[PDB]
Amino acid sequence: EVQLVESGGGLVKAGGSLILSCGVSNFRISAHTMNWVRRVPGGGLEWVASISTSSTYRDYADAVKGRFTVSRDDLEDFVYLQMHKMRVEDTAIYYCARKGSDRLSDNDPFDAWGPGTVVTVSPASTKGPSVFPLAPSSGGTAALGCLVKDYFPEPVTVSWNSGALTSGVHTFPAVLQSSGLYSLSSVVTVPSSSLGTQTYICNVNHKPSNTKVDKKVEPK
Amino acid sequence: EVQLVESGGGLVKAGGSLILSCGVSNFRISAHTMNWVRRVPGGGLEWVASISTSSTYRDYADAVKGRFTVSRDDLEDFVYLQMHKMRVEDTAIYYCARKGSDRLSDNDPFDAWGPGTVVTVSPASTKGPSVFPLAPSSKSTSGGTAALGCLVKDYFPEPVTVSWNSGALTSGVHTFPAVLQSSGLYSLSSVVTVPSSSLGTQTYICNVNHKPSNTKVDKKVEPK
Amino acid sequence: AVVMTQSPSTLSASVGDTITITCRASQSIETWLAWYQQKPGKAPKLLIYKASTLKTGVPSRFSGSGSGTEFTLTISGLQFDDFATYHCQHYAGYSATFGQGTRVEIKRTVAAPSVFIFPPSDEQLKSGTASVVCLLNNFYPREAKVQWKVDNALQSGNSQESVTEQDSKDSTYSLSSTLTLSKADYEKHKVYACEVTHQGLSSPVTKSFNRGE
Amino acid sequence: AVVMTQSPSTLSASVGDTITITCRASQSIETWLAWYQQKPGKAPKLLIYKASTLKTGVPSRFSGSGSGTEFTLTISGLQFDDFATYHCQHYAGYSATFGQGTRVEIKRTVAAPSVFIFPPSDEQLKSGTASVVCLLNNFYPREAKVQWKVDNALQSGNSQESVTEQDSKDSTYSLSSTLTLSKADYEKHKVYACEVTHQGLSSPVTKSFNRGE
Ligand SMILES: O=C(O)[C@@]1(O)C[C@@H](O)[C@@H](O[C@H]2O[C@H](CO[C@H]3O[C@H](CO)[C@@H](O)[C@H](O)[C@@H]3O)[C@@H](O)[C@H](O[C@H]3O[C@H](CO)[C@@H](O)[C@H](O)[C@@H]3O[C@H]3O[C@H](CO)[C@@H](O)[C@H](O)[C@@H]3O[C@H]3O[C@H](CO)[C@@H](O)[C@H](O)[C@@H]3O)[C@@H]2O)[C@@H]([C@H](O)CO)O1
Ligand SMILES: O=C(O)[C@@]1(O)C[C@@H](O)[C@@H](O[C@H]2O[C@H](CO[C@H]3O[C@H](CO)[C@@H](O)[C@H](O)[C@@H]3O)[C@@H](O)[C@H](O[C@H]3O[C@H](CO)[C@@H](O)[C@H](O)[C@@H]3O[C@H]3O[C@H](CO)[C@@H](O)[C@H](O)[C@@H]3O[C@H]3O[C@H](CO)[C@@H](O)[C@H](O)[C@@H]3O)[C@@H]2O)[C@@H]([C@H](O)CO)O1
Repeated sequence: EVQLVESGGGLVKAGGSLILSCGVSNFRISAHTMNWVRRVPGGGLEWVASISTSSTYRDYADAVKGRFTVSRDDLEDFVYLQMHKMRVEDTAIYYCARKGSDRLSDNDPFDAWGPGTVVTVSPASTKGPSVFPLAPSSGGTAALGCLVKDYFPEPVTVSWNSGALTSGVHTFPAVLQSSGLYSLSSVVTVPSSSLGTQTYICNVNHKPSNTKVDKKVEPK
Repeated sequence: EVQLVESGGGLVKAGGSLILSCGVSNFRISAHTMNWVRRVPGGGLEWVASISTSSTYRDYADAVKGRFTVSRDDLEDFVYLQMHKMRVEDTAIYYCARKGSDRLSDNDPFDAWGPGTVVTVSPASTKGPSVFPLAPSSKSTSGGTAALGCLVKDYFPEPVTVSWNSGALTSGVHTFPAVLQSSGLYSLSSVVTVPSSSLGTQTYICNVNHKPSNTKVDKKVEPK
Repeated sequence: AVVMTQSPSTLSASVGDTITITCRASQSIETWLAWYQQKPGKAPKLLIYKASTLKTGVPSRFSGSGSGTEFTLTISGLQFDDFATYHCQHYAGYSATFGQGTRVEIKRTVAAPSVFIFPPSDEQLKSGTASVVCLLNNFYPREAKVQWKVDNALQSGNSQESVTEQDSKDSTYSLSSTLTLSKADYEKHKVYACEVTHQGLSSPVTKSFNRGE
Repeated sequence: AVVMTQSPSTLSASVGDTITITCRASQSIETWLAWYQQKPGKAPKLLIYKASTLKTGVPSRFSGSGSGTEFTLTISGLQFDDFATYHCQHYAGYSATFGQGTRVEIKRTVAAPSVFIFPPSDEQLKSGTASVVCLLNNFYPREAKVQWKVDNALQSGNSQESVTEQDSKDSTYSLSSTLTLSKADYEKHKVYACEVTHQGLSSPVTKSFNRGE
């Protein structure tokens, strides 16, 4: 009868954050010290955190101190685990577990566990953009630009010709692709009669990954 | 200066779950009713949930009743929002917001807000695999045996089943545990060792079933 | 269960103008009404509560009035810093409801977009992906629609777009739409078109190209 | 902050055997010790607590003993369902420590893997990605080392492995390693190799191919 179930597992990039929750059935958490435990890919279990009745004591594994917070919600029977500054070695299956026995004592084993929720921390905490030309080709007025694609996290900055070119420039809000990476475009309108004479170069900077990219946009 | 900061936003699959937290600086949440509000793509704000002092009352927008839960932690000053059975129209920026004023009353406006965290629910709950042959060649042939297989890549979620020649070929088959890529999609391989003498005479086809997307693919794996 | 209706949805005006935003409640809420200002990508900011009380730090050009079911936010002498979205809000002890929001923008004459379409660069194609971009440049007002057609079949679920904030100099907007396909699908088809609908046009505009050319 | 050391890490046995897993604590923990069984993909199960108390429902073939610093879990008459991982645990009021776990597996003779390599398919390559697959077939024991080398340069951070569970028929394991590169990266190199080290192999086996054949 007594059950627990964890929610919130997912894929996160190094340095990112993820919050897990745990619900129960057929008992109240109020009288129980609640625990988080994880099974790392090697196969061993690691105790992660504990929160006592009334939240009087919250205790953490050294490996997660300063980065994880456990909370409890007695009125609705939930326990939470916040994970920040996450690292590759946080990759594991996370279980919610209660200390319990037919009669509660000052020190009981983990008698009930949830099925677990999978947490994965991918190693790269950033990724620099790929830049592609948007090549020109309405007369008199031409439009060209750069497509800044597949980067993370925000922001990028875009200048044109190291900044000498500011008029007619539009740098668009980035969009978040289904891939979880960002993409944006920067475009400029110029005299249809400067393409091939005037050089056009978009200057992309992605501070988070110390990446700088200059790209010549030519006709065709 | 009072501050609030949300954590936990990201990309979620329809049907999925996501939990947000909210932490504060330069005040204690205990005397304050705390709220969650979201700005939808159309630009309007939507009240999502509220939790009173002492957690005496929790209230929810009808659109989320039954799927969201709000919780508070007065001792360390956090507020939580659990989001389950997520829908595309849950897509929005989520803000944590304090109900308050210079001196509290039974009914104050939202006087301090977090910067917001972006939550995006994709319409696709599922994605079907690409299947590529692991063709037998001189590099996977030795003596009396040849190995061949299929690489089943970029699907979501687990599981997929793999059969060879519709179940006729079972001896020697190994279908490996799927692995999760940094892209958030799974991939796995299924391989089988067969007599080298049979390539060119026996046809070999991997039957891939991704039930979650109700997708089936039959892939003929041939030399070279 | 109190529905808050804000009007208008967009209010175009000029610096120096006095403007009025109305908020209506489906039933009496006495003076339990607040107004917030929000700029793109920033948190809402409380301006007025109890219908007419200004928060500390809110300039005196902002005022609010009303009770029961009809409320008004007034801005006397619009400044540049004031162009933003305004949200009214009924607040109760343990719940709240918001109006749809009102975007206050700079008024100018209608302007049709200039439209451009860009095929994928050969480089990107080589890496397996094909992003086609459609640009709608310097149009007004902000509402515009983009429909992608591939060999004349309307697309859906495979495009995203973003719109710039109102231009500082000519008060126009621009929009960028990206249609994304695998290299495989892209090569299955010949005609890629972006069709743009906007009040500045007498009818929808199409820009297209044939793959390969 | 107690260190718990199980022994052995892998325990190879046959059905009907009587086997003993040891758990040592780096300092005395009286009898505050529990044993858990866990099967792949499933939740840990409490078997024994306070060093020797059997949880109701647990078959009498499971038996726990010990105190202070040394503890044993004994299974008398090992049955097929007992093949699993076992974890000892020091439990205190507000924290716990686990051992590294002991996986109990079916005993068999050492068996070298057969190694096969698969270049990326032309179809995938065209789509912009190169997966190179190294297959280690039917080996024992489970411990194997696989290293990728691209033009003699050892690779790190760009491969993933998957190991099968013990084979129902020959008690062997099989393993797959996938090296993933962008088409562009993949095309910058010539020789791709996987080097396999294993206790049953006299020396390492290296399988290789040249990109382009
Ligand atoms: O409020 C009171 O009733 C009381 O006045 C009772 C007093 O006795 C006293 O409680 C303190 O001392 C108690 C007894 O201490 C002595 O006898 C104990 C044997 O009964 C012995 O172990 C101990 O060393 C000593 O010799 C303790 O039991 C009290 O500890 C409980 O309460 C505090 C909160 O004040 C908790 O922090 C403790 O973890 C513990 O609560 C847990 O155990 C009790 C049962 O013993 C449960 O009822 C309770 O729900 C909780 O159980 C959960 O947590 C434990 C530990 O993780 C798990 O093993 C369980 O499975 C549950 O998950 C306290 O020290 C006074 C105090 O002075 C202040 O009130 O309180
Ligand atoms: O000593 C006590 O605590 C006391 O004895 C005080 C008693 O008055 C009584 O409290 C109840 O009655 C109070 C007065 O109610 C009457 O007058 C009010 C006008 O001032 C009127 O609105 C009301 O309808 C009635 O006519 C109420 O103020 C009390 O309500 C407060 O306390 C209860 C808990 O008992 C909370 O659940 C309420 O939400 C409210 O607390 C909130 O407001 C007060 C300020 O008045 C804050 O101090 C408190 O931190 C909290 O503030 C936060 O939440 C509100 C609402 O979301 C926001 O608007 C704020 O910005 C904050 O976010 C109560 O009904 C008795 C009780 O009967 C039992 O003790 O308590």
